[PDB]
Amino acid sequence: NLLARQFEGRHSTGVAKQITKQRVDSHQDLELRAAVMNDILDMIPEGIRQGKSKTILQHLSEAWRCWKANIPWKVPGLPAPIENMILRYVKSKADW
Amino acid sequence: TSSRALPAHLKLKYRQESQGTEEEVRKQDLREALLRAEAAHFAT
Amino acid sequence: TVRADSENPSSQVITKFSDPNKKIAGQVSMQSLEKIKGVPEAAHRIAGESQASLVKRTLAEQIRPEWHAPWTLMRVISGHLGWVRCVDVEPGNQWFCTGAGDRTIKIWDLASGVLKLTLTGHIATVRGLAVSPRHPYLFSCGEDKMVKCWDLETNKVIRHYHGHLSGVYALKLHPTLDVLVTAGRDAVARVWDMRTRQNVHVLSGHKSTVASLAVQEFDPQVVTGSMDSTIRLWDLAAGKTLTTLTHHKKTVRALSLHPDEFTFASGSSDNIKHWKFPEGAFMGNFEGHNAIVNTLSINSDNVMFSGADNGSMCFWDWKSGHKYQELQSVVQPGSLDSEAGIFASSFDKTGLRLITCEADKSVKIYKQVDNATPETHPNLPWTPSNLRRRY
Amino acid sequence: NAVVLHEDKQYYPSAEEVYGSNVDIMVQEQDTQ
Amino acid sequence: KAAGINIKLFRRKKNEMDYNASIPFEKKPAIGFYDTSEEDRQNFREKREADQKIIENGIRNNEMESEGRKFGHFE
Amino acid sequence: RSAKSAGNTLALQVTSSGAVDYNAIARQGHEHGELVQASFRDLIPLRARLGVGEISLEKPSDEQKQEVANK
Amino acid sequence: EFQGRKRKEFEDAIRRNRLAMGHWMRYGQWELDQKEFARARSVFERALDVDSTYIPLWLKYIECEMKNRNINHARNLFDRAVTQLPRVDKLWYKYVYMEEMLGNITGCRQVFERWLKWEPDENCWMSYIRMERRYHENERARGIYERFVVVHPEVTNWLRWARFEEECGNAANVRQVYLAAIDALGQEFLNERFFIAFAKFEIRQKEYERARTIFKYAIDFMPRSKSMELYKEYTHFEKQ
Amino acid sequence: EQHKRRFEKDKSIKTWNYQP
Amino acid sequence: IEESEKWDQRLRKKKQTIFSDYHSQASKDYNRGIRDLKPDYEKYDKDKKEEKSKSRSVALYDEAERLDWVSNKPDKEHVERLVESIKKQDQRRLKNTK
Repeated sequence: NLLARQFEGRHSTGVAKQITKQRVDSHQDLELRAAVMNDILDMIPEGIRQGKSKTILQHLSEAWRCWKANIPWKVPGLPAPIENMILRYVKSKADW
Repeated sequence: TSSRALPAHLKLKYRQESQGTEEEVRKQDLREALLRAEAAHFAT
Repeated sequence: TVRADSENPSSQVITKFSDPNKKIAGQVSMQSLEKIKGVPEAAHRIAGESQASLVKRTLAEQIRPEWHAPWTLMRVISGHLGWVRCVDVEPGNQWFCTGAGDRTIKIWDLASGVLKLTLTGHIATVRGLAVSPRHPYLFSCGEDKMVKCWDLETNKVIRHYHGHLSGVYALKLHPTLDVLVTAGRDAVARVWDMRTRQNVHVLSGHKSTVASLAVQEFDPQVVTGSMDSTIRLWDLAAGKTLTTLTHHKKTVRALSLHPDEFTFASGSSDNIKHWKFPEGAFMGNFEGHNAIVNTLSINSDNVMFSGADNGSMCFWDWKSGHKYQELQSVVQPGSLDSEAGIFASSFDKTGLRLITCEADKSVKIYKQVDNATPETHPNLPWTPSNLRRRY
Repeated sequence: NAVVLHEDKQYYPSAEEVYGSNVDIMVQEQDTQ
Repeated sequence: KAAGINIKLFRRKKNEMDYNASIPFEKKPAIGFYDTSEEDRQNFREKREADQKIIENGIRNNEMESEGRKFGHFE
Repeated sequence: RSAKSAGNTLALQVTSSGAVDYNAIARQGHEHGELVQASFRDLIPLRARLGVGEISLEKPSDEQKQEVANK
Repeated sequence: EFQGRKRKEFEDAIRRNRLAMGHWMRYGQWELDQKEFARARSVFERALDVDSTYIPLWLKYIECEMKNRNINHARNLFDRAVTQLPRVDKLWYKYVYMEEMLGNITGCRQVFERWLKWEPDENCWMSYIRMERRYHENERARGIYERFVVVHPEVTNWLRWARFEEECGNAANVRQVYLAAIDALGQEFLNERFFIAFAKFEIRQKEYERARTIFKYAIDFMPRSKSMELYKEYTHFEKQ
Repeated sequence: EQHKRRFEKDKSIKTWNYQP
Repeated sequence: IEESEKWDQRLRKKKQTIFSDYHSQASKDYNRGIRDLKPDYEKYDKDKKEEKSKSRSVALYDEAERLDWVSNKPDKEHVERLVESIKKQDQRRLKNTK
C-alpha cells in the first residue's frame, strides 16, 4: 500500500467515508434536510413557484429551537401543509 | 488492499431441506396454516 | 332570400335519425358533415381518424368493476420508537421484519404479532429489508450508508457492502442470481454480488435520489424510479438503460410488480400508472388518490393498495382501475394529527393480510371482511361515460 | 367535581377507545426470544 | 511599451486550464433536420472578422477613455 | 458535391402512411432509438391504442427465463 | 488575458454551484458579446446537459440565435425543444411566431400540424385559425375547424365555426353547420345560447319562418324549467 | 374573534388535518 | 353605431386585458406580439399566383410530401425585422423591469 501510494497518488476521489460516531449528528442533519426538501417538492402543486425550500428549512430550524426552549412557535402566514410537515419532522427529531 | 477488503465468507449458504426452500413452500398450503395459527392465537 | 323554406322537417330529421343512445357524446354524426364544402381530401380523413381514436378511448375506459370485498383493521402492533420505514415477509409466511427510525430491526410473528428478537447494529434509520428466499440471510440498508447481511442462523452481521456516498433508500434481491441491488441518495443504483461483496455495476443514469426499486428475472431486470419523476428500465447484463419513462410529474416513490401479469405499477404525488414490461408501454391511470403515494402493493387476486403520506388508504381493482374503497388511517392515541402517515406496506405471502408501516411508530394489519356477500358490502359506485380522459 | 392530580392526569384516550373493541391491541415493549 | 519595451508577457500559473487554447469542454450542438451548411462556413471570414471588429472597437474605446481622463479632467 | 452528411436525414414518409416523421431527433443516440417514447400515441393506454388487437400480459415462458439467466 | 480572467471566473463559478442557471445565462451573455459563436453554443449545450427542463435557458439560447441572424440554427433548436417538451406552449408559440414573421408560412403550417397532433387547448386551434384567416385561404380553415370541433366538442367551438362560415360568406353552409351541431351535440349538450345564436343568424338573413319555427323547436325541446332567455329572445323576435 | 383574524375532471392534493 | 361597436371591442378587451400562470402567459405574450405584426407584402401574392399556372403536379400549399420546405432560406428584410422586433421586445422588458 505504501509503495502504491508513492507511485500512484491519493486516489482520494470516489471513496466513501463511514460514519464514525463523530459525524453521526452532522450526517443525520443532512438526511433530515434532504427528506424535508423532498416532501416540500412533492406537496407543492405544479406551477407554484418552487423557489421556497430554504425559507421552509429556516422555519423548521426555528421550530426545533423553539421546541428545545419550550416556546409555542406559532407563525401567522404559514400554509397548513407546510406547518403540519414541519411539526411532523420536529417531533421526529425531538424523539431522537 | 485494505483490511476490510480481504477475502472472507467465501461460501454462500443456501436454505436446506427443513429451512423452507422454494419447493417446500410451494408444496405447502399457507392459507389454511395462517388461518389455524390466527385461530390458535385468538384462543389465548 | 327564401331560396328554400320550412326547416320544419330538417330541424327534426337532422337531430333524430341516428343511434339514439350517445356513443361518446361528441360523435359528429359522420354522415351529416360530408355535405359541407371545405377541404375533405386531408382534413376530413384526419378528423375521421381522430373520431375513431376518441370513440375507442371512451369505450375502452368503461370496464365493469368487480366486487373484491372490503378491508378492515384487525391488529395494531405498537412497539417501535420511531417511524417504521420498511417491511418484508419471510418466504414461509411465518414472520415479518420491520426497520424503523430507532436504528432497530424488529422481527414479529405474523400470526400473533408477538415480538421475536430485536436486531441492533445500525447507526441511523433503517430504510430497506429483504429476506432472501434461497439463503438464510436478511439484508438491510439504512441512511448510515452501509448495507448489512444478517445471518439468520446466528443472528449476526457477516457481510458489509460499502460503496455508497450517501444514505440508501431501497434494497431488492434478484430472484434467481446471487446478487442484490441497492439504490440511494447518490443518484446511483448499485449492483452487489452477494458472496464477494463487489460492486459489479453502477447504474448511474438519474439526476437525483433513486427513491424506488424493483428487480425481476426477465428483461427489464432492474427498474428504478427517482426524484426526477423518471422511471428507468435497466439492462442488468450490460448495465445500461433501455427505456426511460417520463410520464410522471413529481418524484415516483412507489414501484411494484404484478406477481402474475408481467406488468408493474408506479406511483407518485399526482397519479398512479402501470406498464407492460418489454417496452414499458403505458397502460392506464389509477386516478382518485390525490396524496403523496408512498407504497404500492399488488395482491395475487388483482387488488392493489396505495398508501399515502397522510394516512389515506385506497384499494384498487387492478383490471378496471377502479378505487373500490377509501380508508383513513387513525393514529394511535399519543400521536398528532400530522403524524398520520404510511411509509411501507406489504401483502403477506397468501395475500389475505395487509401489513402497514406507519409514521406513527405502529404497525397495522388489515384483513378482508370475512362475511363477503356483495349485496351487503357494496363498493364505491361506478359511473360510466362522463367524458374522455384529457391525457 | 373531583380534582385530578398532575401525576394522575391522562391527556389521550385509551387505545380501545380510539380503535374500537374488534382490533387486537398489542404493546410489545419487551423481547420474547 | 511607451518608450522602449521588452514585450512583457503575462505570467500564468503552472496549474491552469488556460481557458483560451480551446473550448473548455467542446460540446457541439446536435445536428437537426435542417442543414446549417453555409450558415457558419459561408462567413468563416465573419467568425474571425466579427471578433476582429469587436476587439478593435474595444481597443479604440480604451484609448479614448484613457485620453478621456484628460478630456474630463476639470469638467 | 462534398457536402456529405452535414445535416440529419430528412424525415421519412413512414410505412404507416404518416406523411412525415420528426421522431428522428428523439431517436438520435441512446443506442436504443427503437425504444424511445416520443409520440402522443405513447400517452394513450395500450387498451385504447386503435391499431392494437390482443396484447398478452403473460410472463415470457421459461425458455426465455433460462436464456436470460444464463446470459 | 482579460478574456481569460473572465472565463476562469465564470468556469469556477459554474463548477462550484453547478445548478445555478443564472451563472450559465450570464456566461452565455458575456461570452456572446465578443466571440459570437462556437463556444457560446458549447456553453449553452453544457447548460442544457445540466438541466434540459429549464425553459428560460431554451428561450435565451433561441433569442441569442435570432440576434446573430442564425435562422437555421434557431429552427433546428426549436425542433429539438418541441420534441423534448411537447406540453409547454411557450416553445410552440415562439416557433409558430418566428415562422409567421419569417414569411415561410408553408413551414408554419406543418409546425402547427405537428402541434395539433398533441391535441392542445382551444387557444392553439384558435391561433391556427387566425393565422389562416390572416392569409384568407378559408378552404382549409374550414377543415381545421372540423378537426377542432371533433377534438373539442363544445357549444362555443360550433358557434365559432358558424361565425366563421357567416364571415367567409355562405347561407347553406351556416345553417347546415348548425344542423350538424345539433345532431352531434344531442340533447344533453344543447343549451339555450346555441338556439339563440342559430335564431339570430336567421334573423340577419331576414328569413323569418325559419327563425320562428326553430324557436318553436327550441321551446318544446328543453323543459320549461330552463327556458327564460330562450323565451326572452323568442318574444323579442315575435313582437320585433 | 381576535385569534381567528390574527391567525373527465381531476383534483389536487390533500394532506392531514390542521388543529390550532 | 359602428363607432360604438369599435368602442364595444375596446371595452370588451379592456376588461379582458385587466401574472396568473405560465400556460396562459404563453398565449397572452404570443398574441400580444402578433398584434405588432404587419404581414401581407408583395411576396406572398406573387408566390401564390406565379408557379400555380404551371402546377403540373402537387400544390404549392400541399405539405403531405413536400420537400422544398426544408430549404426555405428567407431574404434580408425578414430576418432584419426579426432582429429588430426581438431587440424592441428586449428594450420593453428592460424598461418595464425597473
